[PDB]
Amino acid sequence: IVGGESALPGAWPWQVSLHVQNVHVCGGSIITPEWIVTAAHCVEKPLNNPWHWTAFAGILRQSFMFYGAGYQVEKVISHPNYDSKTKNNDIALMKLQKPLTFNDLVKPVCLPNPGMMLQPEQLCWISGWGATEEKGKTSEVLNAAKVLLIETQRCNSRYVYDNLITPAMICAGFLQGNVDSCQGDSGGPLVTSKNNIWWLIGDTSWGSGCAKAYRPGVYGNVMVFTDWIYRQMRADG
Amino acid sequence: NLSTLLRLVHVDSFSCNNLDKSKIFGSCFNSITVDKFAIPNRRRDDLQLGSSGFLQSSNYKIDISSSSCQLYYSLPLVNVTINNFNPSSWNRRYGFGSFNLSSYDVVYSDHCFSVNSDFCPCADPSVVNSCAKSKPPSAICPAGTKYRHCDLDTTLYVKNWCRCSCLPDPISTYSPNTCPQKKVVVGIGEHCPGLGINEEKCGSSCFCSPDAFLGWSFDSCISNNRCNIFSNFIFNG
Amino acid sequence: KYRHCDLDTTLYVKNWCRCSCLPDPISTYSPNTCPQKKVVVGIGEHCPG
Repeated sequence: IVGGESALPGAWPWQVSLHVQNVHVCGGSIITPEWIVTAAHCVEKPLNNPWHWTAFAGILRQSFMFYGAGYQVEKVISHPNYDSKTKNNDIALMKLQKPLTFNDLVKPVCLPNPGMMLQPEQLCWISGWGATEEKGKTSEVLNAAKVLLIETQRCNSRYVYDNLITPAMICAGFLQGNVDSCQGDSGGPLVTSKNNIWWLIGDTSWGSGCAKAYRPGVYGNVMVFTDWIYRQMRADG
Repeated sequence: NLSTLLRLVHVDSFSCNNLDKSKIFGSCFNSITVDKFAIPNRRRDDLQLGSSGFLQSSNYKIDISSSSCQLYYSLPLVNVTINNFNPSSWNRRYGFGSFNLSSYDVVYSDHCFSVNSDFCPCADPSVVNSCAKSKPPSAICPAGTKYRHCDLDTTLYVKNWCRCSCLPDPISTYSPNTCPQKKVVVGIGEHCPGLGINEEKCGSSCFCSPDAFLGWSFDSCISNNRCNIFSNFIFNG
Repeated sequence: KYRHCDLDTTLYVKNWCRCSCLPDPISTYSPNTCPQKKVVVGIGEHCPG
């Protein structure tokens, strides 16, 4: 997050960080208290054995324990039609073995229903634990930023990406720069304000640096993959 | 003698602002500055007392807080010529000639830009060699001005991808902060520093293409076999 | 008597109609075109307007 500010302890209970080897790697959001939605590029073959993974939720500053007080990931399900070259279909699910009952500052986010009628220049918020300016370290405190959504036609310009954005992904951010996520902000809650309820419609997959001109942020469109998530949840139970 | 001046000239309209018209008879002044120029037929309505037009923003601005008189008059088309000279210095520095247009045509600017002394529409050819996609032409810029700002960056698999500034054009760019050419509005008694130059058609010595100059238009000035000319008279003291 | 002004054209035209000693009565362009003139107040009288 570049150009943002520290996120105050308000009500944003949809950010769970997945830690392996006692170090922060990536984060994501939750929709139901039985699964965790995250990226798929961090679950590659060298990142197998999901038993050695923990989940931290409702934790702003990442210092409250040491190899304990976490949720063990039971099973990880990745998208079958995943390509490592173009980085398409970057959506993965991780099921926890704990019930994770609802408490203070614990509330999931509902999935976007088909037919949201989203505006072209829609305002959204981004958050995550990444660098500060460029090639930095993991942020100790939780920060957030405000971005705008851009159309896919303008994002596919020859001077921006030269038609390298799949229809399953969208573009968001500012063309002038200074507002972008750096390395480490995998996933991240991308919600919007509509009907007094937030809707998760974004999922960070890749990007070309941060705070750079002509390099917007690329997010995953979970609306097309909603039926896949429903099928996986139906087949799991 | 104002009466003789109005009689010997084919006066079409004569008014004034912050000053009366016939009060000049018998009155004494310190100095009188006269600014005369032709009137385009299409943008004739942009000469009123207060208008957000392109003429008052890039060609000539009329002050409202000063006692100034306006005179729209006509001149026969016999034995008359129009001098189309560009008062820009940095434009002609890189090999700008003339518009080469027909007779009885005047040129008016719609977008005026301003640049600093350290500016060169030219890239260092040593860096452009390691470029494969969107490779702009380069040449040797004279000393005292930095070369074009271009950076080599990889998105997913493109190693030789060079992105420069001022894209696509300085008139409508995606990041005006990264391009040194900035929009400027002319003031009282100040000309336009220069017009927009397309850096993609520039570049031996850095010689930009004559068709790459944008930010101007041409229009005839023939009305009832006569040309209309506006004149502003400002009396100091 | 009504205010005497002169016009140029009519019937949906430019109609550059001109009036007398308008707008400023003090700093006017022609003081001999309208009856309102400046007169110095005498001895024992007030200003009539």
